[PDB]
Amino acid sequence: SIELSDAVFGIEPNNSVLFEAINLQRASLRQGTHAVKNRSAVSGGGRKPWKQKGTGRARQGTIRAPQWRGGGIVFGPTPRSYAYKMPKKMRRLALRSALSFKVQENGLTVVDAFNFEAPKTKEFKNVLSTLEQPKKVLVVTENEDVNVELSARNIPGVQVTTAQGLNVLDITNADSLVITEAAAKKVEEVLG
Amino acid sequence: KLHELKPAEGSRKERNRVGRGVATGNGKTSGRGHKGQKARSGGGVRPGFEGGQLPLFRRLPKRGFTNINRKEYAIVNLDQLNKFEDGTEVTPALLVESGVVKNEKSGIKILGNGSLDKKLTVKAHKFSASAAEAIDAKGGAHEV
Amino acid sequence: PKMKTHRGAAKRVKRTASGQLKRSRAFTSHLFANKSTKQKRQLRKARLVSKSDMKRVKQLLAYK
RNA sequence: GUAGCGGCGAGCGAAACGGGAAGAGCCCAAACCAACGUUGGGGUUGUAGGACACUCUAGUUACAAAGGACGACAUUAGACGAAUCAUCUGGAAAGAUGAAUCAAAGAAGGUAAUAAUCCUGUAGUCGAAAAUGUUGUCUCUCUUGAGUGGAUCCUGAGUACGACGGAGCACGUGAAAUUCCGUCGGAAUCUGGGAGGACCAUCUCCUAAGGCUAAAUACUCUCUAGUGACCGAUAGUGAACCAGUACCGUGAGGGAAAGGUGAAAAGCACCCCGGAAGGGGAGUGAAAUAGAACCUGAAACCGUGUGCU
RNA sequence: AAGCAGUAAAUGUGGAGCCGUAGCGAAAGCGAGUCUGAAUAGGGCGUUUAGUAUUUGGUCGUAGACCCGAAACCAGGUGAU
RNA sequence: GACAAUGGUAGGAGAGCGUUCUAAGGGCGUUGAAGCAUGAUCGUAAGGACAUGUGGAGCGCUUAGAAGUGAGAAUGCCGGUG
Repeated sequence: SIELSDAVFGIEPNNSVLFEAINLQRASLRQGTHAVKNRSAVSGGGRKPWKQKGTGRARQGTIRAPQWRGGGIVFGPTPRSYAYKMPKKMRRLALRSALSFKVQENGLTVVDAFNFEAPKTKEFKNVLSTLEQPKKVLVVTENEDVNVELSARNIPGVQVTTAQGLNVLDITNADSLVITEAAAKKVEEVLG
Repeated sequence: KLHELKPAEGSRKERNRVGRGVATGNGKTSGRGHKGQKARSGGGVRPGFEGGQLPLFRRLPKRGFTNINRKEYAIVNLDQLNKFEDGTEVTPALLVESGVVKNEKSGIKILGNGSLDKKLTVKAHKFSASAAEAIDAKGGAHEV
Repeated sequence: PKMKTHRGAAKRVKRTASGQLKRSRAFTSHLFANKSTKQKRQLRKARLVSKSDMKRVKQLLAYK
């Protein structure tokens, strides 16, 4: 019926940038919030256990040294961040490649608008069964559809995103893609 | 697919860990040697020098000074002006927009390196002797 | 943090086009009656930092 | 990590411009006016303001003046809230084989084992005697709104500034401007005074020597609700056990080790050896070498019997 | 880049800023040529005139910087049972 | 196929084994998981399986990512036992 420009959904995927984007998104979801205690942080251990020489024993300075039991940890984990950035032109390629990979395997179908009047999970289950969709599916909307979002949010393997906020991880994770024509046009226009 | 991920070939390398047995090659001394200043934890000498004889940057004299009122000009060559079509006006307001001058420091200076082969009019702060005739050789005029 | 630059070295050399360093000459401060005429003429021409010394003080001048 | 400072060595190290968050400005001393130096009015500045003479009309209780009365949300207890039945193994079913249902509820915890439909819950909605916060619509308490002329007068004094000895400005007295302290000298009054990195002249900008002011900023002993490619009993707070406890020192002070029966105590009625501890039966339990010195139970080390020597 | 929006979410906006496209000279300054020099006469440095953003690995600098070990110094307190 | 090379301290370069956690996919388990003991098994090495006893509830496999990632010595620290 309708035809989309081949700049999107019609290009050879680039696996290097896709892998880099997937790694970037996975690393940006990670918070450290991990720490240990070094020699100075542990309580006590100011004096010297015994004199330097005079008895037959190893020379020691504190009771909180790493070789002791209960002393501080040297070179442990420290709180930090793992996020990093990538040039803007390379982010656009990482999304078009994912969409093209989705469309090559016949995993993109276009439907009309969702005129839901009440949030009903059973109705969404039936319409999914009619469309013959797999267990994992991603559906986009032109804006935030409150009625569509309230439903389909308790069925395992079903997630909803907007036209603007398309993710790289979500497209790769999903098994099938269902898009409305208005949202498809918005994606074709706004996205390069 | 999230369960078959392959990074680009030749783009990842495993790091090196020292002090992990003798079969690795960096087991006991961890690539340091035996019984020196450089074999201790805390470094060696300063990057310049430490102790010893006089450093090189101590046996040479200082030269010159710097000017507080120094002016620097952004240079545009004749060959870079071939982008604009013939018989058009060129202004410092247009060179910046067209992408020729990214940073106008104190003005625009036209240097005659290349060949014009055009019929355009250009105005700028300063002109070189070579760039003056080349603009007027094939026609046109320049204004300061 | 940011790496600091040897201020004393920045007052004695200048960077050339190909990344080399241009330096001045020594032994020209005083005591000019103990040197030949040919010596003093040839001590007024600038030189270049040798490759042996370059390997040692390359990190000192990194913002220059 | 630029300009600079620096036994110009080690090293120290800026600001203006530009892009953003946030963003309201006012009150006093003097000239003048009437009492007995006092209290009221007037007046606050650089495109120079005001007193004086001239025709001259938004309560801001976070500064700008200080005490109270008017209904809506939010905390400090809670209440409703959809959906499952069979067979096999087993001590026990939530597991497997089959057939159903709910979902704005497939977060989590507990149930004799691994549960969307067994329980406490979750999504959603409702509920407040009484106390405490925020807010907004009337009360209440103050309130003189505009420009031309400049005779004369007022606009912060032991102050600004200088010398001597110090300190601080990125700047080590150096050609050191800009600003603070101690000692000693010590100015001018809009044709006035200060600054533009010694200093002088010309231009430009500003108006010290009196006092208040929310927001963007920094931090967590605590109160509620959450998360982690953080630890899992030599680890994680020193402390998962009634730990700053035992214990050590005259004192300031130092500072530990110790978690686990089983689903349910159902914690062995009764018989035999003793003085007792302990053991052998019987019994409870799926299991008692799971018997409270109790989940598994490695090594060092200590004993008994055996094939070859 | 900071900031704004967004789930502490990875994505849009944000062009102050930075690097490169042209060097030489202490500087005024000149410019594919500049400095020295009376004089490209010679000589020095340039005319390669393709970089730039992110990231894996190697090394260096500032931070304790591969780990354990002093005789000592300074500051504030406790002691004449 | 034909030839040539392969002793090694300091040190430089490359390919690999194993442990803990995470994402995705796919599996095992009261008809018995991890752990523990034995065996006459497999690969060029670090190492990997299978069977039998004990054990009573969790654990591997593939591709990627991260690191508190490997122990015989320091008159090392703590506990047990000669």
